[PDB]
Amino acid sequence: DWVIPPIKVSENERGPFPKRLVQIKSNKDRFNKVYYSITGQGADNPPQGVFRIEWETGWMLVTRPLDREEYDKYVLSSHAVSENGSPVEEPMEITINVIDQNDNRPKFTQDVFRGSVREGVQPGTQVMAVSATDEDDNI
Amino acid sequence: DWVIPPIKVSENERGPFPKRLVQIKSNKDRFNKVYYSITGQGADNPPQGVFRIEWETGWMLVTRPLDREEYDKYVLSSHAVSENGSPVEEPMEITINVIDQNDNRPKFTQDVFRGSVREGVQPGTQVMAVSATDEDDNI
Amino acid sequence: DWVIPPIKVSENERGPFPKRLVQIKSNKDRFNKVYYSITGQGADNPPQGVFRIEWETGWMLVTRPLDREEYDKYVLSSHAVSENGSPVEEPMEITINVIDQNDNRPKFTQDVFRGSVREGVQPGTQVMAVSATDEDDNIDSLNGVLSYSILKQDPEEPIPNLFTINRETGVISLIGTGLDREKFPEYTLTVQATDLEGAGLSVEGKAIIQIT
Amino acid sequence: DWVIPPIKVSENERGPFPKRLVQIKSNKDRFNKVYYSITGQGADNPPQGVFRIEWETGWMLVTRPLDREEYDKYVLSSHAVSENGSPVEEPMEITINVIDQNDNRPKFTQDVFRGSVREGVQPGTQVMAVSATDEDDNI
Ligand SMILES: *[C@@H]1O[C@H](CO)[C@@H](O)[C@H](O)[C@H]1NC(C)=O
Ligand SMILES: [Ca+2]
Ligand SMILES: [Ca+2]
Ligand SMILES: [Ca+2]
Ligand SMILES: [Ca+2]
Ligand SMILES: [Ca+2]
Ligand SMILES: [Ca+2]
Ligand SMILES: [Ca+2]
Ligand SMILES: [Ca+2]
Ligand SMILES: [Ca+2]
Ligand SMILES: [Ca+2]
Ligand SMILES: [Ca+2]
Ligand SMILES: [Ca+2]
Ligand SMILES: [Ca+2]
Repeated sequence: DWVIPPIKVSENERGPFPKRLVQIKSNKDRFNKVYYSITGQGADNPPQGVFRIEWETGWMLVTRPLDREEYDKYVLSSHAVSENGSPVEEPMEITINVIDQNDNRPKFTQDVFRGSVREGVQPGTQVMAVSATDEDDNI
Repeated sequence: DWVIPPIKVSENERGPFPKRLVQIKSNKDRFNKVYYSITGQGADNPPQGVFRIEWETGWMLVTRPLDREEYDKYVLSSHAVSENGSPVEEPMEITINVIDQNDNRPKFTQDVFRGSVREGVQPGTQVMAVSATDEDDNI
Repeated sequence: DWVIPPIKVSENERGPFPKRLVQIKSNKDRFNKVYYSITGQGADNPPQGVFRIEWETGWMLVTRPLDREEYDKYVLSSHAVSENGSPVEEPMEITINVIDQNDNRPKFTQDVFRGSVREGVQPGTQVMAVSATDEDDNIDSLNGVLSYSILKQDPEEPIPNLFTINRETGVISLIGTGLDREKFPEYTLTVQATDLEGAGLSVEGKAIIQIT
Repeated sequence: DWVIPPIKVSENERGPFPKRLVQIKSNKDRFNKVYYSITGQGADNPPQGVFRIEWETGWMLVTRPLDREEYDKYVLSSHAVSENGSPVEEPMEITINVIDQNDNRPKFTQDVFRGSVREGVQPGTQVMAVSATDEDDNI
């Protein structure tokens, strides 16, 4: 098909919530009223309620800020049933990628590293070695 | 939504190629001409060109034979833009499952197994053990 | 896709302008600031400036009143570029339909129609024929369907009801009896046509009949 | 969105003019006739008329040869209005990069450089220094 592109969203977003992401329409609506719903993790599954859709318009929204560090991606399934009660369209997969933001300070491997060398050695001699890390993206 | 079912395809298929799988239509075509394309592995990504779509009709095809043993499944993304140049429908995910066929002969674990037992033992005594495998489905 | 429905708009609308029609959003805005623009006739093309969009919110507006009689429909193309300067979404077609309103009075085909019949003929005889039109819709409304009638034949003598007219077709026929070229040879009657099957607005004509 | 890539164009191009660059389509044309226009420097703004579009097809063209040395890039805005007169699509930014060509001969910093050294000095001694430049790309 003519699918539907993944939706990039920034992390630690902040403004007035809601935020419309996109709008979907079933064209099989010539006949009855269609009811838009949606399912998955972040939807009806744990984290419940991060995203929700307007059963009558077909708008999708992000309800609150996010941290990629927690969950860096979501996959969702969208639906459309008739008032009479029958589904009209084979559901539709939906994806959201959470873009990294510099929210993380680095941290040393250990709290203290130790070393030793002999007094008479020559300049240009390797002594110790030290480590540390940052959790944000690095690729 | 009203999605679109996965498409089962046999392996080591053989007849006149092409082979139409399915046809997709954007209804938002009342306004301009719509251009159908499609993306992914097996599409524009490595294996490039196993499947291709007719920008103007919306037909999807398998261009050549396949071996599930190589790749047993594909996932694709479909698109539809206007002549002016704007996308009309959120893309659409597409799936194909490759059904197994008895193309594989089995093979012994080793090329030769060895064993030993004592001459005076009684009938009903376990001696060796032998192995071998087949790569086709077995589930 | 999940497209975007045509937008019905009334004609000869009137209130405080602007008027928000709808709001659009590109979701590819996680990355930079997106600039909303829009193109077409009624947009940047002649009639320029009937509709315009708020580059930063994504609202679409009608800036002034319209007459379907002039243009009954518009088609537009919407855009969204990044501050850096690159387009983000394949443009998007947009449609607006202008719903009719009874702003038009009808009008007779000619300014005067003429006719003739012989004095000795029998009641129930077809004489003339008259035309007229309304420019408003007449395929979903009555804003353009007329109903014909008569309201004054001169020479209100011998009697004053020598004829009638078919309300739907506008054809006239002899209804009474007493025609004489020798005494009264030429009648002049006034006709009218009306909006909504005789309900709306009306106008006049003049048909003149000579008697063979 | 699904934007539209920058358009690379060679410099001191030469053949039969015009030259179609690309074609754009508004899909919101199901309803009325759409009128394609375009604006900016090189468009309606000084240099006027280097590029122009066919109001009815949506083709973009370069009308004459160019020298990156003069202007090495252009940015343009595209439009689409209805016959009735209303815009349909939020405009669209357009970019063109002008690729360098060896059209420039170098030139010495000065027209004549002077120098001096003493007669008794040893081989391997630095005397003068000379400069010059080329205006074409060098990166
Ligand atoms: C009809 O036309 C004649 C000619 O002008 C006029 O004198 C007369 O008053 C009109 N009406 C009738 C009924 O004759
Ligand atoms: Ca974070
Ligand atoms: Ca981060
Ligand atoms: Ca960091
Ligand atoms: Ca095989
Ligand atoms: Ca097999
Ligand atoms: Ca086998
Ligand atoms: Ca009017
Ligand atoms: Ca009207
Ligand atoms: Ca009328
Ligand atoms: Ca007589
Ligand atoms: Ca040059
Ligand atoms: Ca050059
Ligand atoms: Ca040079």
